Amino acid sequence: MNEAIRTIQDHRSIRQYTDEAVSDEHLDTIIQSAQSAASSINGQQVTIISVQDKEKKKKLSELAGNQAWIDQAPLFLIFCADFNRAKIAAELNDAPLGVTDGLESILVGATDAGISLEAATVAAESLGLGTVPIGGIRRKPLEVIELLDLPEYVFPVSGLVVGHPSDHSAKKPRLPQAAVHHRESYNHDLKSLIQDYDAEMAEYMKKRTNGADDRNWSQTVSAIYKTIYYPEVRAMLEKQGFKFEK
Amino acid sequence: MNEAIRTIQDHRSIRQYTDEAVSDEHLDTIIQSAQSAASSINGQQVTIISVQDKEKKKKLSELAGNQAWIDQAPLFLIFCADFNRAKIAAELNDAPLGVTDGLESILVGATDAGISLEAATVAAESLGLGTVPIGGIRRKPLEVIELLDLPEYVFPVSGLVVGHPSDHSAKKPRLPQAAVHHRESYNHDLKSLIQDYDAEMAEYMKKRTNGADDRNWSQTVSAIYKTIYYPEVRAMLEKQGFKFEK
Ligand SMILES: Cc1cc2nc3c(=O)[nH]c(=O)nc-3n(C[C@H](O)[C@H](O)[C@H](O)COP(=O)(O)O)c2cc1C
Ligand SMILES: Cc1cc2nc3c(=O)[nH]c(=O)nc-3n(C[C@H](O)[C@H](O)[C@H](O)COP(=O)(O)O)c2cc1C
Repeated sequence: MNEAIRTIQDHRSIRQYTDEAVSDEHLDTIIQSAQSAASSINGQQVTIISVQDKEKKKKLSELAGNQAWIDQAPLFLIFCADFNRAKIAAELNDAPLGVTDGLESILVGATDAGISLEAATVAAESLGLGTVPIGGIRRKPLEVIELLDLPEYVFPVSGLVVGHPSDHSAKKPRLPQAAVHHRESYNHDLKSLIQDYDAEMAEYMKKRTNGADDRNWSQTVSAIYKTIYYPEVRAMLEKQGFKFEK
Repeated sequence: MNEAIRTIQDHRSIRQYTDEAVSDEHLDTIIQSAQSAASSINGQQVTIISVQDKEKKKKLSELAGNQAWIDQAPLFLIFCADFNRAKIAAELNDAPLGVTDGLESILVGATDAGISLEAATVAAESLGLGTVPIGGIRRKPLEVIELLDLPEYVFPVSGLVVGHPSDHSAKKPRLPQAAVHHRESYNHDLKSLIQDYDAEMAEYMKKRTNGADDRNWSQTVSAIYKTIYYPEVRAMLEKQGFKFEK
């Protein structure tokens, strides 16, 4: 398998970091690789905010749910869906901005930010660094907008903790190929596959905690998806000037 | 510096393919790399449908807006935001599925699908193959759901055209670093950067068409984003059991 494939295949997210600062040469490579990725209609609907200042990064850590790894790492990247450039583009050509009144602008912005994050991940991890995305930036997103001074048509999607690792960690097992990859049409027989994966996941958790926790995949997923954990999501989009087509 | 960064740095979407079929060994590597990528709460909210049958793949091409490259390439991947596994997980633990009644489930599903599309992009491109994501899967989404037999809590995000290229094409220039990468806080002075970017994009389009087309970046973006081009987006999510918190 190629160095590119071995960077993706050997993926492990880390929460343990060193005092070692991320150099500007490393950051520029992470931003250039993220920009190099594909974007819907070459509109490049992703804005990246680099937070290195401890005080600001501490506020971001608390607003994401007091995650120790955010304040631990020297650099915290923030992937925002950006339609402000599309607004400047429309103003330059005396045209209105219609897309932001539909749910498509939300789907375009979120999908593009996921593409940019993964490119930033594969670039950073190939350099020897450790990454962990922070989807928790949508916990208190109105406070995130105020902090990062986000204008109209810009919304925070996910964060990304970039730093030098202190621990190698362990690869979390993934769902069986047959459960994720469906040939030609959708495969509805997935219950047995989820049951077999839960058995493998309970054994993984057991070996990870030294027989302290028996948490399977279905257990830990259903506990958080039991409710609407992030209520301020619609309030965040409606504040930035995004509307929907009922 | 390394093979992973090199694969991303020289990226280009391929729209001209050969009759050469994508092997099972290549497909399995692309799928395994996509699964190897990070997912919000390890929920793995991405489902991948492999379309290799010419007749089905032709229907998907015509629904995406007569995109020739879809019927030309031997494989047409389709990344779907999946909460049906989360529904099976909740049923196995006698728990309700609350997340789907909020906009967070839409943001999680779209961001995670973008990640999995990017992990497949770097894997396929490093193997020598050519790719082109299809955002056109959202043109007639209700027909896509019928075709792929997409159940409740499952929605099409973006397709991916994988095949053996017949031409190298060219790298599309990206926005100036200062316009996409903002240090500490958001930079509101982007108009001048877009204007300079339009001059460099008009020159790019002149050299690629041999002085036939003068299309700049802002003009291309203004025209499409002038309106809500995909109206069946909210009509797709709601049909698939997704609600919004008002
Ligand atoms: C969009 C997104 C959001 C995430 N948010 C968080 C988060 O708030 N906190 C955290 O510690 N990990 C977060 N993660 C990391 C996941 O928990 C992790 O990727 C998953 O458990 C898979 O494990 P692995 O990446 O270590 O192989 C997130 C991942 C993604 C892709
Ligand atoms: C989510 C997404 C959707 C896209 N949808 C389409 C599409 O419907 N048709 C198409 O030909 N290209 C589509 N593309 C490809 C873009 O036009 C292309 O990535 C962009 O012009 C940047 O150029 P490059 O990837 O060749 O460097 C899409 C890309 C992404 C990331």
